[PDB]
Parts: sequence; structure tokens; C-alpha cells
Amino acid sequence: AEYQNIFTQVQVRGPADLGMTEDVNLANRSGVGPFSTLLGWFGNAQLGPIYLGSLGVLSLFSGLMWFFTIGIWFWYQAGWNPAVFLRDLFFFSLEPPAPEYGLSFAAPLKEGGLWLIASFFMFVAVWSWWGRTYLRAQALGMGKHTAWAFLSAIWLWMVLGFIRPILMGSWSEAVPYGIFSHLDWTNNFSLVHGNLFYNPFHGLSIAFLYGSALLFAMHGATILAVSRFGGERELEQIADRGTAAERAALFWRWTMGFNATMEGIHRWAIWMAVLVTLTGGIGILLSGTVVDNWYVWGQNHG
Amino acid sequence: ALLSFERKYRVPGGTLVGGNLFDFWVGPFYVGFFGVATFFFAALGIILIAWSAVLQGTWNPQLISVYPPALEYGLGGAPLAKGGLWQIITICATGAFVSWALREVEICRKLGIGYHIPFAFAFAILAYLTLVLFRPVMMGAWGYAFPYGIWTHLDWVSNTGYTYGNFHYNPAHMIAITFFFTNALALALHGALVLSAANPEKGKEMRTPDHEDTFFRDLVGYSIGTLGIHRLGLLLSLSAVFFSALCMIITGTIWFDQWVDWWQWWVKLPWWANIPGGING
Amino acid sequence: DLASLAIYSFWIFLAGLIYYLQTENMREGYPLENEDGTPAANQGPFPLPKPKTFILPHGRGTLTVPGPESEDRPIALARTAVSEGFPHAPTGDPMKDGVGPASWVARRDLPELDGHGHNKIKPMKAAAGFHVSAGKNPIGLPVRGCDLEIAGKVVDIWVDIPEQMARFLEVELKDGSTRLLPMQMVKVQSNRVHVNALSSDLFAGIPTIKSPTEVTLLEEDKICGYVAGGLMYAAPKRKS
Ligand code: BCL
Ligand code: BCL
Ligand code: BCL
Ligand SMILES: CC[C@H]1c2cc3[nH]c4c(c3C)C(=O)[C@H](C(=O)OC)c4c3nc(cc4[nH]c(cc(n2)[C@@H]1C)c(C(C)=O)c4C)[C@@H](C)[C@@H]3CCC(=O)OC/C=C(\C)CCC[C@H](C)CCC[C@H](C)CCCC(C)C
Ligand SMILES: CC[C@H]1c2cc3[nH]c4c(c3C)C(=O)[C@H](C(=O)OC)c4c3nc(cc4[nH]c(cc(n2)[C@@H]1C)c(C(C)=O)c4C)[C@@H](C)[C@@H]3CCC(=O)OC/C=C(\C)CCC[C@H](C)CCC[C@H](C)CCCC(C)C
Ligand SMILES: COC(C)(C)C(=O)C/C=C(\C)CC/C=C(\C)CC/C=C(\C)CCCC/C(C)=C/CC[C@H](C)CC/C=C(\C)CCC=C(C)C
Ligand SMILES: CCCCCCCCCCCC[N+](C)(C)[O-]
Ligand SMILES: CCCCCCCCCCCC[N+](C)(C)[O-]
Ligand SMILES: CCCCCCCCCCCC[N+](C)(C)[O-]
Ligand SMILES: CCCCCCCCCCCC[N+](C)(C)[O-]
Ligand SMILES: CCCCCCCCCCCC[N+](C)(C)[O-]
Ligand SMILES: CCCCCCCCCCCC[N+](C)(C)[O-]
Ligand SMILES: [Fe+3]
Ligand SMILES: [K+]
Ligand code: NA
Repeated sequence: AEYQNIFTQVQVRGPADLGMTEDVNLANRSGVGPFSTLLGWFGNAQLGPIYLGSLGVLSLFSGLMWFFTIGIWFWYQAGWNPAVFLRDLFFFSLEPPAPEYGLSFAAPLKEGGLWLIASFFMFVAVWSWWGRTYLRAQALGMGKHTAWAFLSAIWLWMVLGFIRPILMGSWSEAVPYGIFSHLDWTNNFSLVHGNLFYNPFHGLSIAFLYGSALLFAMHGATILAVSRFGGERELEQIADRGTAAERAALFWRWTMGFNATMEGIHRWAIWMAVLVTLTGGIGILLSGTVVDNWYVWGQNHG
Repeated sequence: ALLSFERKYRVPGGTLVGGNLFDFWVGPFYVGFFGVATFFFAALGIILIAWSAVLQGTWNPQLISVYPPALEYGLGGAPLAKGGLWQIITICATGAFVSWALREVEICRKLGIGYHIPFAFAFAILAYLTLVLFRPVMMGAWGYAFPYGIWTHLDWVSNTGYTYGNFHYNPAHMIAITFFFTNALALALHGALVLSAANPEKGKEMRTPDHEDTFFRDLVGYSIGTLGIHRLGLLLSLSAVFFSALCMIITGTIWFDQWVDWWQWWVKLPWWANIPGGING
Repeated sequence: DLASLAIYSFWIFLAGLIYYLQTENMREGYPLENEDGTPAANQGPFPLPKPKTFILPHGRGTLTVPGPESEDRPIALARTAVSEGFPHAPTGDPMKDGVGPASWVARRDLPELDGHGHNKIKPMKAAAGFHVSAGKNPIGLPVRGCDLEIAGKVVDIWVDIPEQMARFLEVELKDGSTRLLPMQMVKVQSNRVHVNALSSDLFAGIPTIKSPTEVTLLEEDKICGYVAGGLMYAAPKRKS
């Protein structure tokens, strides 16, 4: 049975790695957390340290407040009965205001006002988390690729809960907070707009979502297949190409007639994934603002 | 033409079938016995689609569609224009896919690399075969398989899902989706991380993997590391396709009612089924 | 119609993105070459991108790509046919000559450095604070090759300091010298380390390193290529 490098055979540990310093404010870094031998069978064993400046505390505070606002509504719906809470957990739902309230904030607490409070908390949590992704890269002198990619996911989120409701004229267009209820909303959105399978941006979003699994399967398998030549040390393979990077390239050249580089495959990777939510957010934003029925639109445009 | 570094790798050997008979290249493409096989299977399958197009009537890619035999034919043969062309094309497609995978294995052996890539491709093949072979056979008719047409196979997705209500409620389908979304999240992060290290702020030196671990520890308190992230991408993507095949092989076989109703087994558990209040009480 | 303009704009953006991505992935290995090393006539429809320069840390210099490609080493292979596209036969011992699946690249003959400027990979005995933390400790185990004969004994683990993982096993041979074995090419068992890639008689030919406490990128490529080469070239000695 040849070894396949899926699970580590021998873990080694040394002094806890406190990380690179560059321009990072070291006062705002925690200490290192525990070591997880469990994780170490697959990835790194070390937990922490984490950086928690003011923006991080704000974002984590909003995020929990958003989560707690939903959960307090769930407890109310459960009649404060813990057995009811666990039984119906996926069935509870904190729903936005009804259409009559439009974009107003006048809706009663139990009739959309609580949804608006939870959503406000979510807005602050996500955008301040976005600033964290920019600032932690800046402190380390690194490119801003993570923050730009994150902005692509934020795009779809902003469209679903904020931009599209505003353009449609009411908060009732937004997604409710609940496991089953937001699935119902998703199915309903498609029926009300004449089947999203006719939305060309929805079909592109699927191509890139399938494509992301294809590509990460390809790339993840390729790196493991050349990890016997240090393949996963990708930054140094970029700086000084080794036989790992050459064999990886030639597997794909010989298979499909073209190939990537150790750097360029990460540009395919970032764009494949980023275009999922980029095209997806366009497809949603166009739905009901400009196109009421994708079936009808397709009869006239192709 | 060869990549500048390529000639040293183009040595004899590694074939699984045929010795040195097909051990050669056509431009960039390696051939081998399974390259010949792939070409044969894919050529005939495309020929039959070009043919099965006119027995249907058209030559537009958005309308050509090779439908399988109607359910009345069961698991038996069917006249060419009435579903037999679909059956032969499906055999060709399986032949082309499996031959492609085995040609990948030969390429792996010649390059001295591990077999991870064709192993991963085999998951996609098995998902394909679940929809066109394993599920129809368990349900008793090729007609449950999907048609080969750009827009018609979407029709089949919609018709099949809505046979069971909102297909969102299939629990294996929920797991499959979680892996698809998480995989795309992991792909964005991985691509962005390596690139942010290799392309730092202007005039700065390339960062190291140490900076990569540090960025993610600063961000979320953990870094899976450069080996682990590639294990992860492979595992998330294969897991998604595994649960995709799983969510379909069980649908219309062991579960055939509306998937939303499956979740009653939880609601009707003895110790809370009849407590008043909430949504289901 | 706004949607129809958006989808038309998008396909144009996507064509430009694919052009950019493909040209970005030509910063290595291009221009294409004939089997004799001269520039090939057909380069494809994509032109080489404008060069970029990577600034390497710790005074290691820079890398500008695309740039003049050269193998910087002799390649002991010869044609087996009178036309293009056929395999090239090793002119000597391909494991010793480093061709085929035994190939190596002339990477820099310096060790990779961590972010502080220290050697990334060190023998564990020289790595302060580092120890086996889980799994079977291989140090002390006999090493068995694919001929089912014992080729030596593990005397240390070479560890990646900044990433905290095992990268090589240091194996001592019958004559008292050691070799590095890639960690991804050995199977640690309860009573042995088994190495499918190499027969016992080929362990002596594993390329040696110059310094006992560090390994250079060039040395790692020669070690890893050699061991992987045995999968093809040691098959006459691989039992079962
Ligand atoms: C997987 C679950 C469902 C299904 C659900 C959906 C849904 C829902 C959608 C698609 C979409 C598409 N699917 Mg489908 N699809 C299925 C099975 C298949 C099979 C197959 C042999 O099993 C194939 C080849 C395709 C192919 C396709 C494309 C026409 C399109 C974009 C996919 C993509 O980029 O993926 C990622 C892969 C890549 C990026 C790599 C490149 C792949 C190329 C584009 C495949 C082209 C195939 C060609 C058109 C037909 C065969 C050509 C032969 C030479 C004869 N589907 C099954 C039945 N598929 C989308 C669309 O727009 O449809 C109109 C869409 O919205
Ligand atoms: C019956 C249901 C309808 C339908 C209705 C919809 C609707 C409605 C939508 C989609 C959308 C999508 N659909 Mg569809 N869809 C159907 C059929 C399919 C089929 C199929 C095989 O049949 C497939 C493969 C897909 C696939 C897809 C995706 C390509 C796309 C979502 C991308 C994504 O990553 O979102 C997941 C990613 C996000 C939501 C981004 C989230 C970003 C934020 C910032 C994260 C916040 C985190 C928060 C703070 C919580 C923190 C947690 C703790 C930290 C742990 N659909 C049918 C026709 N589909 C979306 C789209 O783009 O359509 C164009 C969409 O809105
Ligand atoms: C109205 C429709 C229903 C519904 C009904 C269905 C049905 C029905 C099915 C799915 C399936 C899936 N659905 Mg659903 N689905 C809905 C809503 C969604 C939403 C959403 C956001 O609402 C999402 C994200 C999903 C997600 C998914 C995935 C879990 C899965 C598709 C991927 C897959 O199977 O790949 C597996 C990959 C393949 C099959 C590809 C195989 C490729 C082969 C091996 C090679 C092709 C080579 C090619 C021919 C080469 C061409 C030449 C080259 C291009 C040169 N569904 C709604 C509720 N869904 C499908 C599934 O699980 O299938 C198993 C399925 O059948
Ligand atoms: C480009 C498309 C893909 C994408 C990209 C993407 N997402 C990103 C990024 C990128 C590039 C980031 O950089 C960023 C990140 O940091 O990732 C690590 C992020 C991220 N994407 C996330 C989620 C996410 N992404 C998704 C999807 C995608 N992300 C796309 C497929 C999805 C879905 C629905 O598919 C989700 C759910 C987060 C992990 C992170 C953004 C984090 C954020 O905004 O956080 C703000 C909230 C908080 C800081 C706190 C929230 C508190 C929690 C609700 C927990 C409550 C439980 C806790 C245990 C409470 C205790 C209670 C008990 C006592 C009961
Ligand atoms: C398992 C994880 C993901 C995965 C992995 C994966 N796919 C892979 C690999 C891997 C690891 C490869 O190595 C291999 C490859 O070479 O990629 C470049 C491949 C590949 N995955 C591909 C496609 C693909 N993968 C997909 C999905 C996935 N691939 C998963 C999400 C999808 C979809 C729909 O999600 C598609 C379309 C190809 C690019 C390639 C395999 C190419 C191949 O087999 O070539 C030989 C066959 C031909 C050249 C043509 C055969 C033609 C047929 C005889 C006739 C047509 C029949 C067909 C049923 C018609 C369908 C019509 C449609 C409109 C429905
Ligand atoms: C044990 O119980 C306790 C109390 C401990 C708990 O805490 C239990 C907690 C729970 C049970 C939590 C349960 C939470 C869920 C089930 C969450 C489910 C949420 C989803 C499935 C989200 C789906 C999509 C959500 C979207 C798309 C949100 C979009 C948000 C908007 C973009 C934000 C827009 C902002 C607005 C409208 C406010 C505008 C006002 C301004 C001032 C700007
Ligand atoms: C995404 C996984 C999140 C894991 C979070 C781990 C945080 C580690 C911080 C622990 C702090 C240790 N100490 C001693 C300072 O308390
Ligand atoms: C928050 C405390 C910070 C350091 C604690 C480290 C915990 C590591 C525990 C040893 C791991 C070995 N074990 C027993 C899990 O196998
Ligand atoms: C902390 C929340 C920040 C304000 C944004 C959301 C406004 C909440 C509106 C709730 C409505 C309350 N009231 C009295 C009108 O019923
Ligand atoms: C960065 C990777 C580029 C891959 C591009 C994939 C193109 C898939 C085309 C699917 C067609 C979708 N649609 C809506 C037109 O039907
Ligand atoms: C765009 C989705 C499907 C694309 C079809 C396959 C792309 C062709 C890539 C093969 C090119 C190999 N080539 C020409 C260099 O030899
Ligand atoms: C969507 C993925 C397919 C994109 C096709 C990319 C270009 C393939 C042809 C590259 C040519 C290789 N060549 C001959 C220049 O070496
Ligand atoms: Fe990578
Ligand atoms: K030590
Ligand atoms: Na050359």
C-alpha cells in the first residue's frame, strides 16, 4: 500500500510559532492557543494566535448580536420551551417587514423590526470583517487579493439583503433568517421570476461553481501528486521552478494540450471562485428590477 | 513543440497496455493505447450525435437533444431514433471517460507522480454513471436518465427535483451543497493567499509561507497550512460529488415521497412530538 | 434591454480574462522548442506577456519572467525516431543521469529560508524544541526496499521549522553514510519503514548532500527525482 499523503503519518511539534511581525501591532495579538493532535493529522496542529484589534472586536460583537437577535426570536417562537426549541429549530424564522412597510423602519418589533435590528448587526459585522481582511494583509506587506475576493462574496450578500430590496422598494424582498425558511425563499424566488434556469447569469454562476470543484479537485490532486518533490512549497516553486512544478505542468500539457504555472494556477483558482458570486449577484440584481420572468426574457433575447 | 524544460521527461515507458506501440505524442498530447481508445469512443459518440440530430431534425447546438428511450421500453434496447442512439452514445461516453482516466494513469507513471488526479476524476465519472446507469437500473428504465441536450437536460433537472417537492429538503443534497459552497470558499481563499504572498505591496519582497500562516492566524486564529489546504480542496470537492451521487441514488429508490416530509422523523420523536407550542405543536 | 447588455458585456470581459490568464501562465517554459532545443515555428495564438520581476527576500536577488530559458545541465537522452513526437531513450543509466521520471531541475544550490532568514529544513536533532508529537516515531526503525531487503536504518527526521512537519527521513546505510528519503515516499509501519520506490541496492545511489545540517533546493530536487525514478526504473527488482 503506497503512501498517498492524505493523512500525516508522523506529527512533529516545536515551540509555538508566534508568526511574522512586519508592521503588525503585536499588542493586539493573543497568545497561542492549544495544539490539536486531531487537526494535525490533516493540517496544522497549532491553534492561534489571533489578532483582535478594535475593528475585530466590533465585528465579532455585531456578529454575535446578529446571531443572538435571531436566537432570542427563536426562543420566543418556541414558547421558551427548550424541547420545543430543539424540535422545531430548523422551522423557526425571523422574517423581514411585510410589504406595506416598504423601506420604512416603522414595522413593529415582532413584525419586521427585529429582522431589521438583526440585519443591521449583520451589516456591521460583515463590513468590519472585510476591513479586517484588508488591514491584516496591509500590516504584513501582502497583496490585497483576499479582500478583493471577499468583496465578490459580499456582492451577492449585499444584493440579496440590501441592494435588491432597496431597488424593489421594500424590505419584504429580503431573505429571512431561518434554516428551512431561507430555502423556501430560494425556491419561491425562482418560481416568481419564471425559473432561474433561464437566467443566463444563473447558468454562468453554476458553471463557475461546478468549475471551482473541478479546478480544486484538479489542483489539489496535482499538488499532492507532486508533493513527493516538495510541490506544495508553492512560493519557492514560483521563485525557482523545481521538477514538481515541471511534472505538474507536463501532466496537464500531455493530458489536455495546455497547462499552467505554479503562480498562474492560483489566478485561475481565484477567478473561477470569484466569478461564482460575481455573476450570481448580477443575475439576482436583474431579477424583478429589469426582468420579471426569465422564461419570457429568453424568448425575446436568443 | 515542447516546453523549454520538457524533453528530459519524454522517455519511453509507463504504459498499461500495448507496450511501446502507442507510446508517443501528437503535438502536446500524449497518446498511448487509451488515447487511441478515447479518440475512437469520443469520435463515434459525436458521430452518432451528429446523426441523431437529423433523425430529430435540427443542426442548432441549443436544440440538438438526444433523449433516452421512453419508460415503456424499460431496461431494454430501443430503435435508434427512439432512444437507441442515446444508449449507444452513453456507452461511447463511458468508454471515453474511463479511457481518459486510464490515459491519465499512464501519464502519471511516465512522470513518476502520484495517481491522485485520475482517482479524483473517477468521482466525476461515478456521478455521471449514477445518473445514466445506476439510478435508471435501480428504478427500472433508461427513461429516468437525463437527455443529452444543452437546455433539455436542465428541463430534466427541474422535472426530477420537483417530483419530490422542493428538492432542497433532500438531506444528502444539503450536505452536497455545503461542500460545493465551502469548496468555492476555500478555492477563493487559497488562490488569494498564495497570490497575496507572491505579489505583495509594490516594491516589497515576496512573502513566505510564514507570512501566509501568519495572515490567517491573525484573521481567524488558525491556518491549515500549505499541505493541508491542498488536502482540503481535494477533500471538499470529492465530498461534494460523493454526496451528489448519494443524494440522487437514494431518490426514487429508497425515498420517493416529498423530501420535506422526511424531516417529520425528527419532529415526531416521542419526547417532544406532543409538547404544545412552537411551529409543529 | 439592460440584462441583454450585461450578458453581452460579460462574455467580452470573460474573453479578455481568459486571454490574460493564459498569457500569465506562459511566464515559464515558453517560447516552445523543437526536440533539438531551437525555437519552434508554431508558438500558438497567445503572445508572451510583458516581463514581471519578483523581489526575493534575504538578498537572494530577483526573478524576471518570462526570461531566457535554459536547462543549465546535460540531458543524457537521444532520439528513437526520424520524426518529431516519439520518446527519447536514455543514453546511460537514467537514475544516475537524472532523466525521465528520475529528472531534476537545476534549482539554486542554497537551502530554502524561512521568514526570519534561517534554513527552512533542519535535522530534528538540530531543531530546538522539536520532537515527534503523534504517530509512530520512525527513528530507529529498519528501512526495507522493494526487493524486501533491509537497506539501512532511520537515524533522524528532517523537519520543516516554520510549518512544523516532517519532510525527510535520514537513513543510515551499511557503510555508515546517510541519505535523505522524501517523507511522501515512505510508509511508516510498526516494525519498519517500507520504501516501494527503491530496491535495497539502489539506496547507495541516492544523491548525497554536502552539509550534514542543511539541504539545498538543488539537492532536494536530485534526491526527490531519484527516489521517484525508482518507481519506473526499479520495477525489475520490485517483488510481489
Ligand atoms: C451536474 C448536475 C446535472 C446538471 C445540471 C446543470 C445545471 C443546473 C446547469 C448546468 C450547466 C451546464 N452543464 Mg449540466 N448537469 C448535469 C450533467 C452534465 C454533463 C454530463 C456528461 O454529465 C455535462 C457535459 C454537462 C454540461 C453542462 C454545460 C452545457 C453547462 C456548464 C457546465 C460547467 O461549466 O461545468 C463546470 C465545467 C467546466 C467549467 C469545464 C468546461 C465544461 C464544458 C463547458 C462542457 C461542455 C459540454 C458540451 C456542451 C456538450 C458535450 C460536447 C460533446 C463534444 C458532444 N452537464 C447533470 C444532469 N448543468 C449550466 C448551463 O448553463 O446549462 C445550459 C447550468 O445552469
Ligand atoms: C428551486 C431553487 C432554484 C434556484 C434558486 C436560486 C436563487 C434564488 C439563487 C441561486 C443562486 C445560486 N444557485 Mg440556483 N436555484 C436552482 C437550481 C440550482 C442548481 C441545480 C443543480 O439545480 C445549482 C447547482 C444551483 C447553483 C447556484 C449557485 C451557483 C448560486 C449561489 C452561489 C453561491 O456560492 O452562493 C452561496 C454564497 C453566498 C450566499 C455569499 C455569502 C456572503 C456573506 C458575506 C457570508 C456571510 C456570513 C455570515 C456572517 C455568517 C457567518 C457564519 C459563521 C462565521 C460560522 N442552483 C433552482 C432553479 N439559486 C444564487 C445566485 O447567485 O443566483 C444567480 C441565488 O441567489
Ligand atoms: C428545481 C431543481 C431542484 C434541484 C434538483 C436537482 C437534481 C434533479 C439533481 C441535482 C443535483 C445537484 N444539485 Mg440540486 N436542485 C435544486 C437546487 C440546487 C441549489 C440551489 C442554490 O438552490 C444548488 C447549489 C444545488 C446543487 C446541486 C449539487 C449538489 C448537484 C449538482 C452537482 C453534481 O452533481 O455534480 C456531479 C458531476 C457530474 C455529473 C459531471 C460529470 C462529468 C463527466 C464525468 C465528464 C464530462 C466530460 C464532458 C462531456 C467533456 C466535454 C469535452 C471537453 C469540454 C473538451 N441544487 C432545486 C431545488 N439537483 C444533481 C446531482 O446530485 O447529480 C448527481 C441532480 O441530478
Ligand atoms: C467568492 C465566492 C465564495 C466566498 C468567498 C470568501 N468568503 C470569505 C472570504 C472570501 C474570499 C474571506 O476572506 C472571509 C473570511 O474570513 O474567510 C475566512 C469570508 C467569509 N465567508 C464566510 C461565510 C460564507 N461564505 C460563503 C460563500 C462564499 N464565500 C462563496 C462561495 C457562504 C455561503 C452561504 O455559501 C458562507 C456562510 C465567513 C466564514 C467569512 C466572513 C466572516 C464575517 O463576515 O464574519 C462577520 C461575523 C462575525 C465576525 C461573527 C459571527 C458570529 C457567528 C454567527 C457565530 C455564532 C456561534 C458561536 C459559537 C456563538 C456561541 C453561541 C453558543 C453559546 C450557543
Ligand atoms: C469530482 C470533482 C469534479 C471533477 C473532477 C475532475 N474532472 C476532470 C478531472 C478531474 C479531477 C480530470 O482530470 C479531467 C480533465 O482532464 O480535466 C481537465 C476532468 C474533466 N472533467 C470535464 C468536465 C466536467 N467535469 C465536471 C465536474 C467535476 N469534475 C466535478 C465537480 C462537469 C460538471 C457538469 O460539473 C463537467 C462538464 C472535462 C473537461 C474533463 C474530462 C474530459 C474527457 O473525458 O475527455 C474524454 C471525452 C471526450 C473528449 C468527449 C466525449 C464525448 C462523448 C462520447 C459524447 C457526449 C456525451 C455526453 C454525455 C453529452 C452531454 C451533453 C450535455 C449538454 C449534458
Ligand atoms: C441557544 O440559543 C441562543 C440564545 C444561545 C442562541 O444564540 C441561538 C441562536 C440561533 C438559534 C441562531 C439561528 C440563526 C440562523 C438560523 C441564521 C440563518 C441565517 C441565514 C440562513 C442567512 C441567509 C441569508 C441572509 C442574508 C442574505 C442576509 C443579508 C443581510 C443584508 C445584506 C444586511 C442588510 C442590512 C439592513 C437591511 C439594515 C439596514 C439599516 C441600516 C442602518 C444600514
Ligand atoms: C476557524 C477556527 C477558529 C479557532 C480559534 C482559535 C483561537 C485561539 C486563541 C486562543 C487564545 C489563547 N490564550 C491563552 C491567549 O487565551
Ligand atoms: C491554551 C493552552 C496553550 C497550549 C496548550 C497546548 C495543548 C497541547 C496538548 C498536547 C497534545 C498532545 N495530545 C495529548 C493531544 O496528543
Ligand atoms: C441598533 C439598531 C440600529 C438601528 C437600525 C434598525 C432600526 C430598528 C427599527 C425597529 C423599530 C422599533 N419600533 C419602535 C419602530 O417599533
Ligand atoms: C475562468 C474559467 C473560465 C471558464 C468559463 C466557463 C464557461 C461555461 C459556459 C456555460 C454557459 C452558461 N450559459 C448561461 C450561457 O448558458
Ligand atoms: C470552453 C469549454 C470547453 C473548451 C474546449 C476545450 C478547449 C481546448 C483546449 C485545448 C487546446 C490544446 N491545444 C490547441 C493547445 O493543443
Ligand atoms: C476555459 C478553459 C479553456 C481555456 C483555453 C486556454 C487556451 C488553450 C490553448 C493554449 C495554447 C498552448 N500553447 C500551444 C500556446 O502552448
Ligand atoms: Fe496551490
Ligand atoms: K530537537
Ligand atoms: Na531546452
